[PDB]
Amino acid sequence: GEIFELKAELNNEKKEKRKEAVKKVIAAMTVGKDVSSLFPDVVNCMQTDNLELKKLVYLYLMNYAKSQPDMAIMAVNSFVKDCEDPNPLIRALAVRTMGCIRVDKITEYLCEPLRKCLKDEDPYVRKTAAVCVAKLHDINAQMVEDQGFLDSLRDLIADSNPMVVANAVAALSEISESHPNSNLLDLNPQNINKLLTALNECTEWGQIFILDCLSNYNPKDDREAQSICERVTPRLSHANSAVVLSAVKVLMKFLELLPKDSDYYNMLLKKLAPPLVTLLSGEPEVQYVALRNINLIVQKRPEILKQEIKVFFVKYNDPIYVKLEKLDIMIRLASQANIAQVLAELKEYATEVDVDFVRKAVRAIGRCAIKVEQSAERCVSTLLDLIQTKVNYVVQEAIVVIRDIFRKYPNKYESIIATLCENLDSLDEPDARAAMIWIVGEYAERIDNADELLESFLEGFHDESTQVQLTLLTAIVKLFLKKPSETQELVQQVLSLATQDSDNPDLRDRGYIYWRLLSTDPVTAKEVVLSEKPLISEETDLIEPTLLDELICHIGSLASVYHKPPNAFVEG
Amino acid sequence: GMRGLAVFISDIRNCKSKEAEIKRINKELANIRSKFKGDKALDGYSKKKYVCKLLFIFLLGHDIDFGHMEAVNLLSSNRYTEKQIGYLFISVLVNSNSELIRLINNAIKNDLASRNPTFMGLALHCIANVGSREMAEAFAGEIPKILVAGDTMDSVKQSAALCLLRLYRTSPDLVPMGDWTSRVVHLLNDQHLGVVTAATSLITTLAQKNPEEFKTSVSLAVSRLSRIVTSASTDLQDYTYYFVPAPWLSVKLLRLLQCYPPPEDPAVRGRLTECLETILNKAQEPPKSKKVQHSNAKNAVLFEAISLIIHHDSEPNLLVRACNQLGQFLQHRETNLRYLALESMCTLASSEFSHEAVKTHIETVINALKTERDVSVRQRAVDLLYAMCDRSNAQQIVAEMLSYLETADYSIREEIVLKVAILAEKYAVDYTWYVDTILNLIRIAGDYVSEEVWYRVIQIVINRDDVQGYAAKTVFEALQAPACHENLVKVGGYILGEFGNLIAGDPRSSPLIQFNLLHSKFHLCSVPTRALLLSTYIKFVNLFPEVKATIQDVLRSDSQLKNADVELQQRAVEYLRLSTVASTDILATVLEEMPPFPERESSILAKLKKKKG
Amino acid sequence: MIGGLFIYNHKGEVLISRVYRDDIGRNAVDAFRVNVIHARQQVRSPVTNIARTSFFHVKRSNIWLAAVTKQNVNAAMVFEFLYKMCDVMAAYFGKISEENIKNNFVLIYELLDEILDFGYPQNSETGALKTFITQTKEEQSQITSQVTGQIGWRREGIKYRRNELFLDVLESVNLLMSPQGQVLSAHVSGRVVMKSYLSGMPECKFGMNDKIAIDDCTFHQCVRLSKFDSERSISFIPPDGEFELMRYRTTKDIILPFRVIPLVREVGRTKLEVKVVIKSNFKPSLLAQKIEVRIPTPLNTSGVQVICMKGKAKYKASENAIVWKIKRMAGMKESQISAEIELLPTNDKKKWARPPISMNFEVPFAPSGLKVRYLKVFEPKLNYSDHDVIKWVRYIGRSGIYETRC
Amino acid sequence: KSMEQKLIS
Amino acid sequence: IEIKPMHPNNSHHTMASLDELKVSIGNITLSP
Amino acid sequence: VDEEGYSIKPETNQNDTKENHFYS
Amino acid sequence: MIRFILIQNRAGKTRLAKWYMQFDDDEKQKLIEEVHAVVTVRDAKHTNFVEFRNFKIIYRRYAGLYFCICVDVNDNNLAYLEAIHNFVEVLNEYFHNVCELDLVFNFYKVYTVVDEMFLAGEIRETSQTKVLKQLLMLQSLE
Amino acid sequence: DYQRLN
Repeated sequence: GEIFELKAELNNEKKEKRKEAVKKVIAAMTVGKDVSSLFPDVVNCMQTDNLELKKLVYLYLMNYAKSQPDMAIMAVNSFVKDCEDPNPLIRALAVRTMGCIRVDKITEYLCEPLRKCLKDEDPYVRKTAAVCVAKLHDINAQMVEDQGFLDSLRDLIADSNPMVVANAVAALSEISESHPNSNLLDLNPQNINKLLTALNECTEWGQIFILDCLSNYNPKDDREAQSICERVTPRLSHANSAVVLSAVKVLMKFLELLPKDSDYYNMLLKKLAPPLVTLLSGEPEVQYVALRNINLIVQKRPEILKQEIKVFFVKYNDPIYVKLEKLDIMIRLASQANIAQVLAELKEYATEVDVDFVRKAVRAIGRCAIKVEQSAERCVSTLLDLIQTKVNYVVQEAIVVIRDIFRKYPNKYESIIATLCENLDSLDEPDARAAMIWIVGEYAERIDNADELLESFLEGFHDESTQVQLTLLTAIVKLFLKKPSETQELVQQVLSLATQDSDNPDLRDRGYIYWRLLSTDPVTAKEVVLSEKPLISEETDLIEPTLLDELICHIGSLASVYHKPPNAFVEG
Repeated sequence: GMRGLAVFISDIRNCKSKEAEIKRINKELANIRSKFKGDKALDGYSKKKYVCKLLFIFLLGHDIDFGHMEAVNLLSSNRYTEKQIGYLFISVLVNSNSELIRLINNAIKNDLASRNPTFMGLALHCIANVGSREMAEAFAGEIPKILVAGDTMDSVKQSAALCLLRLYRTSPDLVPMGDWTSRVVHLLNDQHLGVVTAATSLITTLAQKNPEEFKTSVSLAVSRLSRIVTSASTDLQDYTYYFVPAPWLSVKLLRLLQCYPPPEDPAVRGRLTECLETILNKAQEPPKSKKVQHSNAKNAVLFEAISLIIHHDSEPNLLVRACNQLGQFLQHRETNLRYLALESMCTLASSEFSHEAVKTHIETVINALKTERDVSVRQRAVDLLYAMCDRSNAQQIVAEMLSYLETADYSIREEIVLKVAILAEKYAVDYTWYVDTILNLIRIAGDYVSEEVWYRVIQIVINRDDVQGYAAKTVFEALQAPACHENLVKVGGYILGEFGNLIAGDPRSSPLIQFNLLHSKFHLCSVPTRALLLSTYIKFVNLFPEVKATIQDVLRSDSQLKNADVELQQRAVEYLRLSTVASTDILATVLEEMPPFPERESSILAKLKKKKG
Repeated sequence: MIGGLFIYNHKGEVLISRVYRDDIGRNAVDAFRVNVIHARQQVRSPVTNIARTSFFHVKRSNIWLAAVTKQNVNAAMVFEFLYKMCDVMAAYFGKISEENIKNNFVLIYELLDEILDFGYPQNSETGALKTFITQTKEEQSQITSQVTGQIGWRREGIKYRRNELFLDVLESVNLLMSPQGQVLSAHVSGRVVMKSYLSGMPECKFGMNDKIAIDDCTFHQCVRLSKFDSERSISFIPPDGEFELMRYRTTKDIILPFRVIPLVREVGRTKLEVKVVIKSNFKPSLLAQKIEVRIPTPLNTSGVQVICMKGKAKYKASENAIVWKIKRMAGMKESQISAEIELLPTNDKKKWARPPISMNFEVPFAPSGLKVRYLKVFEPKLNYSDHDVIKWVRYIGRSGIYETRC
Repeated sequence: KSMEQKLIS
Repeated sequence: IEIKPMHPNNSHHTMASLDELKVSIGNITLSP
Repeated sequence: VDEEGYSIKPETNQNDTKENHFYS
Repeated sequence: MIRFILIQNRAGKTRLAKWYMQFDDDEKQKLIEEVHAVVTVRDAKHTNFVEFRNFKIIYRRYAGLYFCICVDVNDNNLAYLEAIHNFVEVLNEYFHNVCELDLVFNFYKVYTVVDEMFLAGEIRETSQTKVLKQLLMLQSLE
Repeated sequence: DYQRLN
């Protein structure tokens, strides 16, 4: 193509014309072009005393040399001859880079100087060696002498210089992700009293390493666990998130001191609110991460942001993802006192134009209603106006609320299905076909129509939500037990389909179990299917007790973002 | 030779800024606006040049909000190059309203209907270049009449042939079939081949459904190849492009013969099969051009020719000798010619009289799955392994795709999963294999294990009495993996639900032991997955009344009884009544073996077929 | 930790890409451009998992900057890193856009390798990167010990002819207020942006009205944050050049410089008649400036008509909102705008869904009521002091989000 | 942009 | 697409014949 | 930026010291 | 049938966007931006095709111009590769050893070389003869 | 604009 033009350029006898060749090779590498070929011609430039070039030969080397192990030997004598250079910034670059080359022969020529460099006079080198060990451990994870580089590493923690001990701790936690039997180690009264003390003099980033480190540690007595938090508290500021949250992550773990027990616990609950809020002032990305972390912290300890709730009123030009979190959080904060202004904001919210906002915002009333009895009558009011507006996707989402409201305030709001069925227009959202079918279900005795309604949905069975399917199975045998005279031809069909068609093993088992009950004993059939179900709980669509406590122990992390334990982000 | 253009456009190629074009173009949008409205009127060059600056700015991405009707003037014109810039400005911009839509299409009506080989080349082309509904409706009944071979000049029946396909594609309803049929097949016997290339297309896409009708001139496709190849060296100078005799036209014909089966006339299969062995003998003479443009078009045909050969499926001479032909493009140096020899070898693999040979090209493909490396080149090699697989191939062919799966590109996986699923079950001497592979399919993907695949690993296991006890053990043992995938639990949860008793014996899988371990996943799952487990729970409350102790105390739990999710409660309640209120005979009769699945369509093959297009 | 690091243009074309882990290949750089920059559905977040690969990003001018990682990494730590990086860049080649990216493409890579090792943020500090990244033995041994020390803000010694410093008490006033005139939320978020032109390793201490009483305040790295958590001393050896010493939030007793007062009355089915009124709220000697008043319009907006009694408005369909600009306005004044809007009934009959009235504006006081009570300096080796140190303090208040429901 | 010419040879 | 609403709850006694059920169950046998 | 050991400062406010004060 | 034929100089300016389809402006930029991405990475040892959503692309690069045809799945490969080359080789005569700089100065002149050799979605005229004739005769007299 | 201080 135009790839020889280069090989050419890279040999030209004026060194500056060679340089500006590489510069074009880098550019081509960046945008995909497989300049895999030029390897040796780049490597002929690497034995050079001009750094700003050497540097760009490395940016190249790094990439291709894993897919060129053969030739990549060309480079090794230059590297090792840099790891000995009197300039430490050159040494660190050599070792930094050679660690990034992943081919086992080079791994071996590397151990020689990475020993030297872990012990180097200069700290900027040791900074690098320390890191270069995690890199090494990511291949030849064994390397036995490199079971004896874990030795070298550990000991860097004591090291004077804070940037070494930052990269020491940092490297050494990631190495500690192989934990078969005797691992983590560390974690002693000598260690921690260094770390926490270095938690001042280490950089910004070092701080997030140490905190994300300690969060692993368990203490024993309270005298200890307190005297730790007194040295973590001060993290109140800067990496206007990272460090803060990582200190929240620790502080939140170190809260076994029983509710009232001490003057401390009712103060650390006081300290935690202000700097949590402050993350909402930061840029919209960290705003998000910290909105997602509040939403966990609200469940473990609703004592902290107990009052603060005004802080979550969504603003029109908040970024949608900040709103969506602000909404779901206010609902957790909704109380006997402030459903007043909450309900008020909710109706500001549901006139927005983002559909998945408006929705989450109406769903948010039902969640509110169900949580705060006193509201229900007034909360159910709000849903009329909204329904009366005749905007289809609002209705469709409200029916979904209206159902779950019934289940907590057991029909004293029948009136509303008449109203909202003459605003519907179309019912296309399966989430909400479910809730129609199930209402018609429960109350088939009070709908002269019901046998029409549930017939209508048999027309298109396969190609409905395996929810509108499971939910209709039950809604038609419910009808059947309630009007068996005039129905049988429906359970003829429904049960037929659920038994003799469905590829869904589990809806086939449900389509038998009903067919069996009816067929074997109808007195049991009725006393099972129509058995009196308790009322649903006021909750605010919650997280599972320990699944929470796991996340709480992941508060800076990506886990706290997605709200799913690690094991939905893969092993390397 | 407009200087208004070549000045303005010479400013933009002299530019060295992206916000400097925002100066020079938005000066030329403020320039042309002053022209039409206000001051005198200039026509000829002035309505031609101060519009060609608005078709050239809309291919640099800027707003044509001020200027269109200026150019709806050029349509009802005199000259040839004063309309051309009007029918490349209602071809790149159908206006913003339905305003001009009645003023556009009576400055077309007067131009189609004006007997003219120049001013029909602009006016039928625009209906085939836009393909609008207004542009379609009113000129529906029109187009059939023009095309009839007779009076309208040659290179206009082209512009109607490929406006009645556009319109038949946009508006098929406004094109039902009259008797212009018999004269359109008549076009195949033409002198102007630009018309035949335009009509061989139109005879296809319409009579894709039925060439039995159009058949006649089927045969006479041959005549325009065999007599320009077999005898002389470098034949008639018309289309002798890179020594290949008029290519991009024998593809359109061999591709009209691929609609409905081989020809019934015993002489027309004796003329066709003779001609097929002209193309299998254009590719038994070496490269008489070193540059790639030749073998391309020699094979552009030879492929479409092979594409028919298979579609016929009737000539096991031309089958097992055409696959030995595609089995010399696998090792070839080009990646295109190997790639296509995996795109097309694909098709053969399932025809009785060809397969046995195809099957014996395997290692070449495996060790080309394990080579070229560029997703697509290996991807297509799976599709072939996948086609060639029979009982012989499988175990290797499965473990091979299993290997590909890990490394292979997220963006499909399922693709491969669906295949391995289908193959495993479709060729399993022993079914203890079938289970182990579908479990792998959950270890390796799992996130790509599909819906219907894990349905089918149950359907089949509640059809086979030999595996049940094995499935039970193996599934059980998978689930004490502390980080098992959801779709294991959806399976292993139904599996012990039916066959947990065939493992109850083992002291490390007693019903307490089993239940307790399923509930170790209950809190970590999706509602639906929990809804299943509840059935597996109440089933257990029958299999083993040892544990009806604990399983009730789970069903009563606030957590389950008071759930916000309909089913998750519907069930927990129902299941508890059965647990409490339902005989012992009634509960045992109701939680019976669950009948075998009836043999049926296999809705896996139905989803692979739905992944395409 | 951080796996990859990718910049692109508005077009989804790659500008710089540096991968730090085998975890991550082309596969990813591709699978962002596809799934994020050319994505069909736009409703989304800044973090994005794709096939158990996570994809953090930020945009600036027309640019995308993505981090990638195959881990459960400290999410914050990334975005904050992304930010510090973007600071480094702009503060090396001015303005973060495709021209200045491609033009310093080496300087970037050169920096990307220094600032990030194996995905671990190293030394993001521009005030150190500039001692050995360019736009003797004891001479390197310093340039290193400085980089890795506890200070990394200050090149040692290098000093000014007169010891000087400036303080911008920039503030931004956030408000939500119902169409009645009732303050629902309202807070001030402000920041004290020093400009230390001091000489040597100048120790410093900073006071204000710490008792106006501040709801919470976060610092830069340079403030001795335990000295602050014992006493309330903001002690810090500062960076040289400009740098953001603290941010603070203030909720109570707030000089809300403008009351929007909207008054809409549709006249039947087709005529809509809108009257917004400003009321400035500070010392009348002072004048607020750069005043914008976004007055949003219906979506069935045929009509574009306005008469304003001050400033100069200009309707913008696409924006679907009036934008009305007042050159300057002194404290404790009034001002109107008026409009007449034509309604061609678009869909069925939704009663139009009215956004609020948002306002940008500058005013030259601290709406928080924050005032800088002192700023101590001290260099024990090179003996200078206050009484030969210049000082300076400004006070600027932008809007933030100044929303007023209508 | 720069000078470009020739799609042959 | 048709649509309907709901009566109120009964209070006491007009009961449902089990025979109606058993009759209507007896009749039903299932499809392909 | 440097020039000869000292550092420079961008501005056109110009130098303003004690400004009509004392050291009393 | 063909979804569209593109050309794009290496640098990614659109120098021929033909739409035989009801695409949207957001779905036109995306595939123009996209096509480029898949194509301006691939050397001479990959297949000159490649799937592209539910269709595929045929393409060749002539020094510094990226000609592509997004065709149907079943539409012939080596037959649409030439359809570019034999479309190229008609541009080669009409503009006299064509470049890029012509395809712009003469930007309203290859639409006529297009519409001639392809229309509606399929090929129309494939003689380097009847082509070059209907061009220069349409020109010489107006 | 900037006002001297202590």
